[PDB]
Amino acid sequence: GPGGSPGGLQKRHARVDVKYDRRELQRRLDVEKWIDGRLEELYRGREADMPDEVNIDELLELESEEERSRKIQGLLKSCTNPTENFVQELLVKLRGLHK
Repeated sequence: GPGGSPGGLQKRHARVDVKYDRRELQRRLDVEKWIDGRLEELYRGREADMPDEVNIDELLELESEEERSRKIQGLLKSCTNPTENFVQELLVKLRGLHK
C-alpha cells in the first residue's frame, strides 16, 4: 500500500502495554498492575532505554526457577535498581503461569 507515515508496526522496544496474559485468573491481572506501579517506581527519572525484554517466559520458557532469577537480573542488568524485589513479588504473586 502507500507509505509516508509508518506507524502501527512496532512503535518501540523500551515500551509495551500487554506483557502477560492477564485473563481468567484475576491474579495475573494484578501482576500487570503491580508492574505499572513497581516499574514506574523502579526508575522515576531514569529511562536507560529500558531492558530489551520483561517476560522471562519469552527468553527462558523453561520449568526451573533458579534460571528464571538469572534471566531477570541479566534482563534488568542495564536498568539501575536490581530485580530482587521484582523476582520475589512476581514469583510470590504468581508462582506458576503455564506449568
